[PDB]
Amino acid sequence: MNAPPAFESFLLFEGEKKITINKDTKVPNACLFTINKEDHTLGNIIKSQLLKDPQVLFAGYKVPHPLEHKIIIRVQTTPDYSPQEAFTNAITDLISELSLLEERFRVAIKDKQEG
Amino acid sequence: NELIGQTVRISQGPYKGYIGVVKDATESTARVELHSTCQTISVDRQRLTTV
Amino acid sequence: SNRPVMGIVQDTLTAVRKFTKRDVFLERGEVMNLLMFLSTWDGKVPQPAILKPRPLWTGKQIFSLIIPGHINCIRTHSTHPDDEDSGPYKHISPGDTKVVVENGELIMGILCKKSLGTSAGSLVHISYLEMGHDITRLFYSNIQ
Amino acid sequence: KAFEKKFRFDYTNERALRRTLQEDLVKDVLSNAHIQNELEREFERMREDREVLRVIFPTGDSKVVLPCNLLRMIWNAQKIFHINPRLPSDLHPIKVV
Amino acid sequence: PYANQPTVRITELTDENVKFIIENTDLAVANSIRRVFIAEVPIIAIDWVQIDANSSVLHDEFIAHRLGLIPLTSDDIVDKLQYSRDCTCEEFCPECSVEFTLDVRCNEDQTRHVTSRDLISNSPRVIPVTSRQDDILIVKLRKGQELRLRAYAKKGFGKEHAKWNPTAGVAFEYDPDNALRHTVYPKPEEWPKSEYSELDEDESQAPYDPNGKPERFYYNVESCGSLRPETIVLSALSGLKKKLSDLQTQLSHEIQSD
Amino acid sequence: AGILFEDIFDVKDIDPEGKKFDRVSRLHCESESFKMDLILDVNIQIYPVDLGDKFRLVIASTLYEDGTLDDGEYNPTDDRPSRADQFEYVMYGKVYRIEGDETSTEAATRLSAYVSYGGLLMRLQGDANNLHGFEVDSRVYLLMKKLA
Amino acid sequence: MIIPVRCFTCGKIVGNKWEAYLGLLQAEYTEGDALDALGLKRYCCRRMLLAHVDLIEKLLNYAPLE
Ligand SMILES: [Zn+2]
Ligand SMILES: [Zn+2]
Repeated sequence: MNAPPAFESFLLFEGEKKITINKDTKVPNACLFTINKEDHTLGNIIKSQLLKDPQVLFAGYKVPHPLEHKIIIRVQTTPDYSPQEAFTNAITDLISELSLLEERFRVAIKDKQEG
Repeated sequence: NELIGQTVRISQGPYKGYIGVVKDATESTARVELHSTCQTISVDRQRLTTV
Repeated sequence: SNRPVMGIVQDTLTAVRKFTKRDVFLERGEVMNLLMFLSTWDGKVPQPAILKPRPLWTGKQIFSLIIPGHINCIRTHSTHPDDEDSGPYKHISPGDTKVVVENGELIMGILCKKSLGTSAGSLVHISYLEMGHDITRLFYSNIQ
Repeated sequence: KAFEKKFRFDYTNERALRRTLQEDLVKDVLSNAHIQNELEREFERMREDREVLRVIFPTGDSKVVLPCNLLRMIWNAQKIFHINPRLPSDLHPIKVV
Repeated sequence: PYANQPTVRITELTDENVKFIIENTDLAVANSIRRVFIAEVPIIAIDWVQIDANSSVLHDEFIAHRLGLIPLTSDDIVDKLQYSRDCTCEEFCPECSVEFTLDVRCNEDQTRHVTSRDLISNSPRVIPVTSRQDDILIVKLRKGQELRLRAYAKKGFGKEHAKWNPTAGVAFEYDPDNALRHTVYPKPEEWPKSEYSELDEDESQAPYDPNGKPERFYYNVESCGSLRPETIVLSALSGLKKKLSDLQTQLSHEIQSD
Repeated sequence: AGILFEDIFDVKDIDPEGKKFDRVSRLHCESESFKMDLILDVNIQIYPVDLGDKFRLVIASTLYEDGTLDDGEYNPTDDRPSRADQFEYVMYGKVYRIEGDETSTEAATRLSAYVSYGGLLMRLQGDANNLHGFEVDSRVYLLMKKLA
Repeated sequence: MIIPVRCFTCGKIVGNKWEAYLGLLQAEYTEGDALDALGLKRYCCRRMLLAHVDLIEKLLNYAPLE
């Protein structure tokens, strides 16, 4: 009766914005990346790849409510670096890692299929 | 308003392929009870196909 | 009965007893994930209780961040020995069974129903009387 | 005996007052007779308060229900103003009275 | 500049599962790969049933629900197939759906088993997996009962409905010897050793490694039949990379539009 | 340069009252030089301590050789040369009470300093001339290294 | 009423294994050995066949309406 459709887990409705940056003024050099229609799948990898960055002083994600489909990532950096740049670098490193993983997986499949 | 009571098919949007009978209609919005699920949704009339 | 009607209950109570034991050590990512859920957090990561060999935070530091204002409260854990307060280790508790919240910081002690429950003089009661209903509402939510 | 040891302000052991009070206050307390009469009257008033308590609570049960938690408020004052309890105090006893 | 360099070993590659080990990656990457196996690998499944006749003992939603759970061979078709919400056709076209029909009547005096063999597709490569073993029983028909229906199978992924889950069981494991004390056994000798334990029978746990983090991850990705298990893994890596790429494009727009 | 107390302790007792936490063990130690007494909760999972082990205990008000005070905020990126580089186990805590044997008349001869390192409590009791740098609610740094 | 298509927990296909399971049971297999011969290793899929009640056989005992 009040069941949400199964596609609001992942589909942006018209006018919803995929990611918004909010520079919180509570502490210097921090941002709040509010990502819509995402879950722990991207929040956790982005958070951990941000934690590999030595110029990132804080990195954490949260789902404010599991019945809503929204990820809040909070990144704080050293002052000679910006949270937006940290987020972009984290996504590039995740993409390069997954590309390498896919290519090595194809190589391993081709090796085992032949023998 | 001839749309009310007619079996209708949603042709655009996330509900594409859902069938139902219109309950109440405006010039731009209809209340279509879905045949597939147990809901009466609101859908823009550009995304509806009568049959 | 001049006490709170509502306190920390069930899972949060069991896990705040587990969380505030003396040997609960949180790593950097775990602390940042827990600080994501602190609504009253000022954005400053506290200095870890252990810095070397690896930086580790205790559960008492994160709960000290949860504890609002500068609450001053003293309780005892449920398993506090009767002969400890008369012993030599009155203020250096071997079992972590004496709770001391000082300047809104959990100095020592394992929290339980005696400290975070609906008893009179408990931590949520002292928080209400000293800080007001809004701060204590945020305290309840942050604990949970 | 314990009531007098704990609540009656001694003003005759000056070398003990020099640990609790600063030099100006201890010179005032050892000299000014008005201060000493007022401190004695404070102790006398606590002694009739004690007898009144003995009448009100005849079973000797000290747990009462009262508005302001005075001990916690004193602790709050100690933490707010960073009161070192190893130093002599600048608080005159007559200011307390 | 801080990307991992993860290596892969396949240890078992059957037609029904792939068992592999990933070294030198983070736990969050490994878990997101395991989550995309279950939730974000798109396969083809029936999501639109018209029932022209149903004289069986099971009602129409029961039949339709069972038809959605029949796995269809999604290899090499689901990649070039469109999501029907993205396709510009009015109802259903061969660019976004595969049409299935079933027409069974039981006139024989014994019970007719309507299996997934009776599901007939118009596409010659999106068929029931069991039709390509024994077949998946949809309904049993008595004499005179019939089931005639038309079904469309669209593309979707398991985050929407579990009938688009391509996997049977995604076994996942890291640190089998508990050298990181991520789980604390009250009595470590009561616990059976893993498939991947390197300890001899005398020792119950590895010694605690204080400098260690999870680095080696063991997977066993069983496939329900729609995709080959290596196609499940490769499609998951491609889908995770695509989710990150789409997020990075949206983030680039939001950064340059500040 | 901010060093409140420095000594060499050797462990005389590990958990006299029993092992009460799995990952924290209480050491009872005595000092060879100043004849101090030490009770200390130590994370023995990351820093194991044996009975009879000898360590050099340092209690500092700051981690910098400049003596410059910190803010109590975690700064993992501070490349300033730290006193923590010469020690194997550094904790950070707040001294919460200073007991003493003073009376109403006579000053204190034995002082006890109680410090809480995030809940891992330390009591350092000895001569009052050795615990002058300890005043309540001051953040101190415990630093120790095992000697050979 | 009828055998589920998928295991509820994991999603392994068990809807093609019911008649094979009954054929193995008629062939004097123990139930655990029949479940082992069908390839049901996880105990979540084994309780799908082990605990199934084939009620559709009872509902086919009634003559159809048409
Ligand atoms: Zn189409
Ligand atoms: Zn199963």
